[PDB]
Amino acid sequence: LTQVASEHFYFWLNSLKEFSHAEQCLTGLQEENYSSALSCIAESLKFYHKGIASLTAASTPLNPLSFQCEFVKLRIDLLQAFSQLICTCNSLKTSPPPAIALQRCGRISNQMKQSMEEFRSLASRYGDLYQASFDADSATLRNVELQQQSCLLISHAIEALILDPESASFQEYGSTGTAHADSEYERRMMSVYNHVLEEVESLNRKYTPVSYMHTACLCNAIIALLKVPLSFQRYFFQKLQSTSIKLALSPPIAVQNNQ
Amino acid sequence: LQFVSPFAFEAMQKVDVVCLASLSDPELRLLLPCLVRMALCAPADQSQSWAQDKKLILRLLSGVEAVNSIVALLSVDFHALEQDASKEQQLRHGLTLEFEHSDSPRRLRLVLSELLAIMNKVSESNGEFFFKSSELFESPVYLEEAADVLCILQAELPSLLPIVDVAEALLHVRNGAWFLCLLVANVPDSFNEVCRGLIKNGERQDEESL
Amino acid sequence: KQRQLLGRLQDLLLGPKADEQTTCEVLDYFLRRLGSSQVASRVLAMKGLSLVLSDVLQGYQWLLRDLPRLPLFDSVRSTTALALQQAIHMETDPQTISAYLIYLSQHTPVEEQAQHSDLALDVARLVVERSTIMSHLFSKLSPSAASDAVLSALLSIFSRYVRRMRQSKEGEEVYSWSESQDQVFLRWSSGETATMHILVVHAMVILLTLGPPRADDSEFQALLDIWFPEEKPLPTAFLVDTSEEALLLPDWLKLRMIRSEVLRLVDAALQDLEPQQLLLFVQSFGIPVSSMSKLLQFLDQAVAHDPQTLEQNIMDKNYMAHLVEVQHERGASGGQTFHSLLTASLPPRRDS
Repeated sequence: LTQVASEHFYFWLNSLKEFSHAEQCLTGLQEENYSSALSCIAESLKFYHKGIASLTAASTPLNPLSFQCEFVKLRIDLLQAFSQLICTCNSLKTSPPPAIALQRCGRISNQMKQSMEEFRSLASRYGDLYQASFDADSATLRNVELQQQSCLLISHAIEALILDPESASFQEYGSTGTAHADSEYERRMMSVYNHVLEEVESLNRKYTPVSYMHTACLCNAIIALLKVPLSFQRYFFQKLQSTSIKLALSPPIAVQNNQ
Repeated sequence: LQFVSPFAFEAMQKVDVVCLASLSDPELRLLLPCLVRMALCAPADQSQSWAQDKKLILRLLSGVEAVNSIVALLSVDFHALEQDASKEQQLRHGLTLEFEHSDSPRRLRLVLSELLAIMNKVSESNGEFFFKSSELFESPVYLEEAADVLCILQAELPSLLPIVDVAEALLHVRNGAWFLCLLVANVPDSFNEVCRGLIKNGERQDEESL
Repeated sequence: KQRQLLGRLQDLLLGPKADEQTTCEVLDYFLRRLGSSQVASRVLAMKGLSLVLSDVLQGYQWLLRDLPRLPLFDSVRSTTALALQQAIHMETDPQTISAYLIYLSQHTPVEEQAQHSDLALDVARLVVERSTIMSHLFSKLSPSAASDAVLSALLSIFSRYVRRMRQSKEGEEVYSWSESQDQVFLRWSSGETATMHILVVHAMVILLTLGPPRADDSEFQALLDIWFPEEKPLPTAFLVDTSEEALLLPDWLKLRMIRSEVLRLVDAALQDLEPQQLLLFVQSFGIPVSSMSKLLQFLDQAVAHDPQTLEQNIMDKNYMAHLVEVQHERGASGGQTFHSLLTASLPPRRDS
């Protein structure tokens, strides 16, 4: 940090340092411990927020860090979604069903609806980032696709376990594991995807819709996804094939309605 | 005047009971409704680990007397209260002395009616800083501590009241920030949704308005 | 304008010019607002009274020293006592309640039996009906000198009340068209007699449950020995209207008095307890560990004596089994036989 001389470069290096610290916080996860998992997620959210403040301070008209800002925002939102989902899994035992009362666990049902909505929106925003990142290389696109696939995996797990296991006529049985992965991170992500998918199928009908096993498997999937470290790619640091559109036109303006 | 410590809220978010046992008595009193609702109710999880945790919770909260009043508040049938609240809401479309002299169901009825009235007043209006629409939240615990516990129970059992609208209503209460804090503490998963609901009102600083 | 008028009135009242008519009218023009349900009205009335009037409890000397030192104090003392007795149930601040209690203790119209009975009745309503304020006045979290002072004052009031009732002779005209049907004739084991209000009895026993005051305990011990002698039958009262067994110790009061740390109270209460009441009591919370152990011991004795009826009275043995298990985990002694009976209809279940 001391060697640098400019402002935006200093903020960029500081933001990278904070993101690295936040991800090193993610490495403290251990299997089946959910309290420590939520603690680590919260600490990483703190470091990510500091990092994104520094990063959005680094943006300038020359080379505005658009992809980095959006990618970090989506990472923060995904981690926040995981934190809220862990909070709901804890709320299953923290907020017992009302004596008035699969609508028995009304609060849990509504919270899972909100979680599904949030993860669907996150997947849509990751797709929007994918479409916007036209300049990016193949590796960056595959990484963003993996993030979107993680979001869709959590959403589908929520759906199958809670909202409608009857509607879960999934044909996931196939040659998914035989895919040629081009990176260690991608291969680990696909492996955890396959493991979570086969875990969901075994619990499709074996328990009541708001069983403790559903939340257990769900948060196990969350900590399993978060166990592997986030990997950045080329377009985060080095941008190539920079193409834009001037988009001139022929125009505070008014015109006759007849014409 | 006291506020729930951050350690206690983190403990309830993490649902670990040993540190809850290690927690001090006033914080336990603050968080008492959720703890009472935890044990002596349906198992929900039906897991032996949660059974041991419930055993520890029951051991923890046995050493205080207010839980007797809380269980008395829980024993009241909520079907009649649900019908009364719905009928009052459809029809619409001293308080502390009565509070002291009322039993559990009448307490629930009167405070729920007041909360529904304040919610409707806030929703109908444009949120033009309704300073104080009630005077049943005074310093003595008869209007402050038992009232807050009862409000937590009301937010729990008749779930028709969403946490966000209750949160919006509580802002207009004279001493409503404390009620909001303890209510969010008793429902740990609700933090970000109530924050989202509150943040969506007021663009600028309102010229430092009340 | 208002301040100058108030200052002129101050001179017109504090000096010798004060007389019965002016003082009574001025006081009545503000005393009526004390009983008003409006909190602001009573606050303004009390503040105006303090303005007109003017180390331990230095901020309350206006009621202890200034207000009694009035030439016309005796004339309006009954009116002041009545006004405070009406406003004691309306007003809510614990410290103001403490000040009112101390003033009533010092400035009671003791000479008239009716006024003493009415004051005792109102204090009993405070003790019984108002529980949260009672919790504030004797908060175990932060015991204070004021709490001990008001506890001693209440003990003194009740002790002098029972002492005055002891002086009552047999065959007097006390038996008349009593305005309350709750009046009950109390007869002690040692042959003493008195007529009392059951609410005042409840208040007296509740005051004992709070424990001994740190400064003085002679009044507390005297009242305790009068009401609960050792190895002797306790006093019993019979309803004058029907001569039936008066419920001097209802279930809620018994449950409250188990919570008290005094061993004599809990030992006296536990005697001759039915299985349903025993189950209801052990279901409750907030009971100390030693008292819990005594509850379990009495449960064991009941199981050894009449086990067959205990089975029929239990709504759900699962909750009771869990409760005795967690109490044993807490370290409470006894209940092993009761736990064994509960586990009889609880065969082994699936492990994990």
